[PDB]
Amino acid sequence: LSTRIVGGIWWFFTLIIISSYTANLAAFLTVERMESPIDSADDLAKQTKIEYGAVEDGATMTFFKKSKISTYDKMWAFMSSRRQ
Amino acid sequence: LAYLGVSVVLFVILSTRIVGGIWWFFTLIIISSYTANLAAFLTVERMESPIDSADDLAKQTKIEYGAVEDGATMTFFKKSKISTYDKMWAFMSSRRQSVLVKSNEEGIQRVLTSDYAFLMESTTIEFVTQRNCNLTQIGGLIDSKG
Amino acid sequence: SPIDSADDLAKQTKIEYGAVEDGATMTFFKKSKISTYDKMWAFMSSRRQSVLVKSNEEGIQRVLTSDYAFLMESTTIEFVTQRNCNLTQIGGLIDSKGYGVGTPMGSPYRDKITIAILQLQEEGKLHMMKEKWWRGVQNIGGIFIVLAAGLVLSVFVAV
Amino acid sequence: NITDSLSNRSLIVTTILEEPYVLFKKSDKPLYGNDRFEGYCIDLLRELSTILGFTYEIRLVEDGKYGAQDDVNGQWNGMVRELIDHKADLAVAPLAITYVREKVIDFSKPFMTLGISILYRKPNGTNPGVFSFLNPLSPDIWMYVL
Ligand SMILES: C/C(=C/C=C/[C@@H](C)C(=O)O)[C@H]1CN[C@H](C(=O)O)[C@H]1CC(=O)O
Repeated sequence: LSTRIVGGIWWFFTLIIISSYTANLAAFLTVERMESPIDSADDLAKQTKIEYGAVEDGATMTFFKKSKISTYDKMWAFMSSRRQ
Repeated sequence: LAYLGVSVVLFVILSTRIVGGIWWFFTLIIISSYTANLAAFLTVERMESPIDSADDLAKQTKIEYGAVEDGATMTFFKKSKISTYDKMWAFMSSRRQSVLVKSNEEGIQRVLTSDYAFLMESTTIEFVTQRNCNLTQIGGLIDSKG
Repeated sequence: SPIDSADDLAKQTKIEYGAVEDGATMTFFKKSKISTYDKMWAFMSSRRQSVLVKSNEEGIQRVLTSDYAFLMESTTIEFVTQRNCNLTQIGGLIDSKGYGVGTPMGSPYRDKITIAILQLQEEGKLHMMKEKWWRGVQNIGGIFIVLAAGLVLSVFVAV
Repeated sequence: NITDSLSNRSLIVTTILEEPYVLFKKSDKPLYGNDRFEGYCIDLLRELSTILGFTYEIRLVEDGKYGAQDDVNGQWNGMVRELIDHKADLAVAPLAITYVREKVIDFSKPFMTLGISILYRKPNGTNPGVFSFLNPLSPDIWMYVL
């Protein structure tokens, strides 16, 4: 009689452990899939984790400063907030 | 209640195969629904982005922020070299009578009371983090002076 | 997430909104440079003639009919929460505004707004006159239904 | 000065169809004049009658709006046009402070202080019943499983 209860709570424990592992793996895979491969700088606008910028002041500085497209203006805002 | 139903099954006991299939299927639907709820809760937890830079503070109006009035910080912010600092000064002017303080320790206790982001000097950040462990800094140096 | 301010409306652009026409703080939101309210003025100026209401009640009935968001003053919202229990207020008093009466130069009530109506405020007359105008599961159950029907079938097979 | 002529003068009240507690009183007799409306502005006009005692013409308007200027016109229409085209040269109107009403209205202390908030309906948010049978997946795969 006690062996049925032992098997029931063991199945319950293994099911909870497997479900928690599956949920953690699903959350990690969803974060990794949300972190898309970077192309055409609209991923650069979203992903602030990978820092970037131009080389220094000059043609690349003034082109992004004068840009009114608001993607490259957001680029200039990000690279001018941390320009040092 | 499901265990009460299982006890009813144990009281009343082809039919065994279908009641085992029904119980196993009901168990896996309950387990899968719990697993999807846990996966959604873990996904929305890991998708949280805590505010780190002033760019994070600019797009959010829920967390109030500010500095000590006439302490040369909003003098820098009203120059508005970057549009993020223009939004900072615009929120400071729109909430002039709301989130402005007169002392550094007055701005400290508003952070300790409610959700507040105090803009103040980075060397005194080292003092208030060496003293109190409940407070910290976010981001680096917005503007360098001496 | 459920809506807590206009920042949530900036995040959730699925549910649209509207405001009173002409100069009901659209030009104020045109002049405002808060980034969330920059997005708010940008979307409601893209929807300037598309999704907008003219009167106060026209936007109110839009929330009464459909899931409409309605940005207005606290006085009208505070009046209609007493009128209908189905309506809620989202956020707080963000934009400070003064509803007041203009005065002539040298009129006797010009300073008595600041004295005698201030004496009404000190005696509190201005707020209870406002008060006297306006007072101010599921899926698991379905799973249990299906499981109970299967249990009835299993009992009726089992005997 | 016209101070010797402005005394004992009739005062013109030009308001619009206000808040829904400020309307015509419900009676069989059309009580007009100073009894045309009952509301908080009417209570403030009773207070001004205790302050001034001048005769007040509480009457409706032909436009019914606190209009502003246009880009193609340049003239502030509505009640601002009423207060500049000599219907009442003294700017007396209950409205909110705008960017342009600081200079086109002589103005006084605002009696009412208010904010801008969001009005939304309260949702039920309840969908009870057997909806594992009513998933967003098609029931073609469900009868395939059957
Ligand atoms: C009651 C009201 C109605 C709408 C007026 C608009 C359509 C107008 O007069 O151009 C006014 C009161 N003062 C507000 C303002 O000046 O912004 C305006 C809108 C409101 O009720 O908030």
